[PDB]
Amino acid sequence: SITTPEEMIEKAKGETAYLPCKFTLSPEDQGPLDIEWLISQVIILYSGDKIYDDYYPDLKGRVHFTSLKSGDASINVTNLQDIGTYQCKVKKAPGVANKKIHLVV
Amino acid sequence: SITTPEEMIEKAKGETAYLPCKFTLSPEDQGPLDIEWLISQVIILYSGDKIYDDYYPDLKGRVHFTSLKSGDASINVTNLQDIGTYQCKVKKAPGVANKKIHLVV
Amino acid sequence: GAQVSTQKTGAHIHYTNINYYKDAASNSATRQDFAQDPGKFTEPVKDIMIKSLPALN
Amino acid sequence: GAQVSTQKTGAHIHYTNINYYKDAASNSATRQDFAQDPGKFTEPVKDIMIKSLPALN
Amino acid sequence: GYSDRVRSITLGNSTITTQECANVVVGYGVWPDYLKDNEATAEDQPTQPDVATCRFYTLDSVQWQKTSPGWWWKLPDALSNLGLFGQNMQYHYLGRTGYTIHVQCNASKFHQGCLLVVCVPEAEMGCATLDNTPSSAELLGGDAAKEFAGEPIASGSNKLVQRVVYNAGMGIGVGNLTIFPHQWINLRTNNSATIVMPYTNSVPMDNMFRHNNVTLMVIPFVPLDYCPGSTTYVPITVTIAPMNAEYNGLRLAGH
Amino acid sequence: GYSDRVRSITLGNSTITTQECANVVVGYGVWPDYLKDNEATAEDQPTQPDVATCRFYTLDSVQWQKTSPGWWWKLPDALSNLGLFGQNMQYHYLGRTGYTIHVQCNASKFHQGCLLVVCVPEAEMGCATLDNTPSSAELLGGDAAKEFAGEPIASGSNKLVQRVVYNAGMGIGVGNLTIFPHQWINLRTNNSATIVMPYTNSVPMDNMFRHNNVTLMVIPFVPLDYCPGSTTYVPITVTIAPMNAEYNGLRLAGH
Amino acid sequence: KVNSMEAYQIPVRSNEGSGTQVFGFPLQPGYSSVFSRTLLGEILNYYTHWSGSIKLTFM
Amino acid sequence: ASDECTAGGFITCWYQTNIVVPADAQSSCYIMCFVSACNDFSVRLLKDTPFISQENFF
Amino acid sequence: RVADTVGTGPTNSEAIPALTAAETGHTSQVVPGDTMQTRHVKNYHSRSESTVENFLCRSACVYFTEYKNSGSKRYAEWVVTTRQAAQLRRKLEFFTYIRFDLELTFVITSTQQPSTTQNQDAQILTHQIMYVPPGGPVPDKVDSYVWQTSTNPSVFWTEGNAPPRMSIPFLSIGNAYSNFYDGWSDFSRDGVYGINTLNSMGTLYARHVNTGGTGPIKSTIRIYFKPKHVKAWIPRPPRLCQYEKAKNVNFQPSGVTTTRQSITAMT
Amino acid sequence: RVADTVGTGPTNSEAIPALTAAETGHTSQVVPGDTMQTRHVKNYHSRSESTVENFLCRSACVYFTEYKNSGSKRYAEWVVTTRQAAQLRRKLEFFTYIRFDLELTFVITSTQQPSTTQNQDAQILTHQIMYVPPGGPVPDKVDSYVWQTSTNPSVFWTEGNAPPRMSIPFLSIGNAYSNFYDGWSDFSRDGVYGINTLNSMGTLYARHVNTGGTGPIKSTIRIYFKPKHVKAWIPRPPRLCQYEKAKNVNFQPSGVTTTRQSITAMT
Repeated sequence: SITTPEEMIEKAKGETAYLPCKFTLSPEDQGPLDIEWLISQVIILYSGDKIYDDYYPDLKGRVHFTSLKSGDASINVTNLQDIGTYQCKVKKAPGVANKKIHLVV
Repeated sequence: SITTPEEMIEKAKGETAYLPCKFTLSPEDQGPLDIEWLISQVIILYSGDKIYDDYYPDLKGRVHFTSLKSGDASINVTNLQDIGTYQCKVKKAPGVANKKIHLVV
Repeated sequence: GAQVSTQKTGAHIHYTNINYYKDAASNSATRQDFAQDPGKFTEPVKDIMIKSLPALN
Repeated sequence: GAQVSTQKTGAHIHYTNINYYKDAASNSATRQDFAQDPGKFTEPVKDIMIKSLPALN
Repeated sequence: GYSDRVRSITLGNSTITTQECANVVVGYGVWPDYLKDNEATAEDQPTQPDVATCRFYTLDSVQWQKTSPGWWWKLPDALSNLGLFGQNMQYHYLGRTGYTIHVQCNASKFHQGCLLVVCVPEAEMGCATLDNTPSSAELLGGDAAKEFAGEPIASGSNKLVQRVVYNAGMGIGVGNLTIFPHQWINLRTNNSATIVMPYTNSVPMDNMFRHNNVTLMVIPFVPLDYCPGSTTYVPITVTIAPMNAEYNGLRLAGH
Repeated sequence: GYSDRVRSITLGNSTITTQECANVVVGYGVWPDYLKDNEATAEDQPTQPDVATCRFYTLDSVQWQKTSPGWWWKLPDALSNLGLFGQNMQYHYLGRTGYTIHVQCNASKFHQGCLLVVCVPEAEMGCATLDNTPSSAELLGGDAAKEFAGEPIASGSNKLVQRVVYNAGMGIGVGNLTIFPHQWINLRTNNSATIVMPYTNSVPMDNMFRHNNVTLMVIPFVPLDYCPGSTTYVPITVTIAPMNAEYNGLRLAGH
Repeated sequence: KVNSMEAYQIPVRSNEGSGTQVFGFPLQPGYSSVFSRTLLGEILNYYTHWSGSIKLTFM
Repeated sequence: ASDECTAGGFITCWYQTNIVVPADAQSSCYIMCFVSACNDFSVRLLKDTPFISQENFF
Repeated sequence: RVADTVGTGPTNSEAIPALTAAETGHTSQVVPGDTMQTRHVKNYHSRSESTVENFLCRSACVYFTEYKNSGSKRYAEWVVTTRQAAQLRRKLEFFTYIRFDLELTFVITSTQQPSTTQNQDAQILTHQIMYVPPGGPVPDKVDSYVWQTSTNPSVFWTEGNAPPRMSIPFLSIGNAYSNFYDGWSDFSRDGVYGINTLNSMGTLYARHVNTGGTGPIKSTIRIYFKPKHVKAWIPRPPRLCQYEKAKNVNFQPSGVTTTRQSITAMT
Repeated sequence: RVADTVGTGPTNSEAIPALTAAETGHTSQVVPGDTMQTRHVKNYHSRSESTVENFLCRSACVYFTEYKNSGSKRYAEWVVTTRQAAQLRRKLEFFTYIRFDLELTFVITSTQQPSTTQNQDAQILTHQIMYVPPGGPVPDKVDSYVWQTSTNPSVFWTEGNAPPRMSIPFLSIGNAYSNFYDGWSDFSRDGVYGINTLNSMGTLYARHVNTGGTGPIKSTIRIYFKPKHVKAWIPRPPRLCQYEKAKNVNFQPSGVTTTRQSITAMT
């Protein structure tokens, strides 16, 4: 469902990194939208139509949704140092898809 | 089955409070009639065609049926002080209905 | 005493039904009843209103 | 309303089929359909090419 | 010549005349008729006044303010106290009757608005508190407007009926009500609306006091709007005429 | 019943509906038709979309101020950049097409005014300076009003087209224009005017970019007048639908 | 406005302009909220496949 | 339900001209919209509706 | 089978099919060709699965109750009523009056309750489902004389067999089940008001014929109702607000419809 | 029945049947007698088992999922799709378009999970298989209102009975299931690309009606698909490389064919 699930985004230190997690929903998918972001552990959560900082010390106040249930769950991490694999797991009861982004610098 | 199951009867101290528990029986209902009154615990009981004081200290000799199996189970509490929710539970084997009355003053 | 009727097939076949129980309230569901008449609810006006002609003359 | 058809036997017999369900999507598999036409995929050329005659004159 | 707008309905000893009107809606396509013997269940000889009861009764007018949410009339209850239709209803046990609802609301060319004149069968309504049902005189009104209220009715230990207009008191979409025989009173073109309602009940006859088969609901979808200088008190008056009244079971009066 | 005013024109995939309209004027009495073979001169097989091009195109609305002298639209140029009619016009060399002009301008009963909706064939216009001719984009307008100006255009070393309304830019009496198929929009009775124009050219087909056969001119003979309190912005919107498009000479796009 | 009779009315007014959009909604009789609780749309929500025309009647 | 493959389309309304009114008359009119299915409407594949909900029996 | 479209060419005439008067209450019968050009398409689609019978013929659970084989709740007593559930209830409400036969199917499931009794080797469970018609004697204990079965229709089902299925003919004193009743049982208009007053379809009793074993076992019985031979009258708008009670239509005021961003938004 | 050979004697003529032109794309229709002498042999062999229907009518498991009766995974949710398996998927791919009815059969198997709870005397297990059509409400917990079953087709099967088998009619908005789709769902051409975009056949939910007993039991449900009444269009070359994903045709480059020793080797 998620566009381009394997991605390698390399960006220099100092500018915001845009991490896309655009997803398309099947007709069979009629479930609460749970969007969770992981780093290698939970950076942000979206359940019950609200956004959760999740008290992540490395990335607190630097991570926010760029856009939502419309189909966009991208994140613009600001003021990078952060190097790791960022996993975005949009969740639906029939199928749950995940996207892994490798971030460099 | 019981008429107006949720009720809020406010009455000044000193006069008898009439607490109605009028009920209508379905054709499917062919069971012994058990009428029990509760306060917030058992004030009166009606089983086997007899009335029970139930030794309730707060309301002994001040509580009596105003009318019976005809369809009336009202109570005229006399000489109020008693503030609470009075629950009347007429009982039938297919369905048992309960009525809650909030009493004030 | 078997009743033979056409099966529901696609567009562009027979099946045999025998009523076992004599009660007649045990018969299988009568699904094959494709009859409709929208006049009762749609177009319920007393006087006919030709669509081509102006409605309120 | 029973349909009687020949059973698949060797070379060198009947069986009876009755459609119970009226839906018609529940019918047994239609295996006995031995029809073929290779012209669609084999020999798809617009102009006929007689094998005995030379192909490219 | 001919004109579709003009129409004159005569019943009993009282007739009505509407210069601008939209085509009459004949219920579900069945003009009301007397109980045929193929489906009768009361063996008593029914009395049929046919003039005394089948006449145009004019109820009480109600004001259509720019803040008026809606109104509902239980048709049997509305006529319970008017004329012989009321007297014979009080006496007889069983009662079967068709209805000829007619709602009048005339406004000048510069007014604007829109009503939904729809008669709903079995309008079972819901009380503000979920556990108890509404009491009579709250659900029912004798020649009374029984107006809807836009604000959700506060839910306490009471028997106030939900007057929420956007639900019509039946917990259903008010827009979806159109399924029932309905005629609109768009002030710009038609000042009157008439629905002929057949007798719609599951049993051949029912006591009118015991149960109200149909309820006329007037719900203004578009609020009345006028510029200063126009008449500010435009009323809505409802004239309901019974048809083919048939009554059985003569008993002593009362209920 | 019947009514002359109401009319509905359907073409392609877009239809128009006018509650009050005057009878359609069918050009010079010849409904547009495809090029008959008795008079064809292009040997190429013509493409005829017949739905893609024959549909109602709605141009840009223009305000009818009490000071507005008039407007003119070169029909071929007006649709040069709208949809396939524009695309196929850009590609093909030769182009033959009939027209179904329709001008809408609705006003309340208290407004007054009068337009002359007339399509003029070969509207050759004159420049302010006698020696030179007007330039393109001054004479022509793409979905543009190209408004007339009441004052005589100052004549200098320029290419401004004479917009003098009392001459219509052709040095002819504006009143005498009536000879061309014309329909009036008198606000008091008809809010719409429709002229079906046949293909009027001396040659069987002509390049639409090279030459504009017909030009719709809207000239308000009686100015709009309204008392304070009425709507002050009443627009004039023109919906021109091509008919029987026939194109030859497929080439690379451009001009 | 979904909590009042204002949900059904579509507002129009005399504005000094033309071509201004009055409203707009996707053709999804089942999923679109505009159509979801309408009698056609709600009955459609009891099915999965739909096909045919729609008579949008503007009064 | 929603699907990129079977997007139904877009329905919209515009002002062809302007809603002109005379004086002493309101300039803010309202328009109501109705929906219906033509005589070529079909449905298939019955499913339970997603609008109703329940926690325990009533 | 659904009606098909008819071809149309360009038109220009006084007759207007689109312009109409919705005040009359007649939904315009306008085909696609009226307001555009359309080709002749033969529609082979059939309105077969939208039939009232096909619409409401699906088996749908109405109520599940649980009775233990040893303890306080030896037997389960449920008054028959389709209002307890939500999906089937909402399906039926679409029609003010409805006349349908019933095909009750019972899905019974047992469960060894946690305990401490050892050597739990229970024999196969046997269950009895008894329908008491209204006005009939009703059991008070799991072993009263009523359970013996005199004339009431009861089914005995040993566990592990195919689920019991008994058909019920239309059971109503009136000429049709009334989904909505705007009336009181009492002429005085004082008392219960609603569907409950006129609809009594009897009571259902489920018990363990044999205790089964040493250890306590809890038996869940699920009751499925499938309307058949259905005839429906007077269609009504579907219930917009969530149900709150089984005996009444009382509701909580809810938004006409889920909101969107703006009046021009496409989501 | 297959065509037979016709006798031929020695020949010497200008006509050449062997020499042809494969550039045209016409596979030469050369019988054995054309390039040699052959006898008249009546071939009674029949191409009966090579029929498309006989080729794809075998029941073939597509997906097996396991749900416990107590713990985190109380119920199993699998989106319907024939791409999960390999053998049946490869069989279907041979044809670009295919139109077949389905006969789903479920093989459910239970297993007493190792634990420490004593006196494990579990009663017979009962299972429910529910098909949620696309756009339908989907269960979140094992006991949500969705499990009650309103209109969705569900089958209740007690363990030890013959495996449940419900037939499915052709379910596709188009005129045939598309095995391959060279297209995007989005007009913009940005998003998911492939068969997954156009094929949605709903979701399948399996749960334990009754917990069964004190001890934990894990239930494995295997889903079998058998195409019936199959019609196939546009034959395509079989998938040479091993499948790597279910939602896409992505593959790992593989040798055209297993190699041999030399160009003259006979192994």
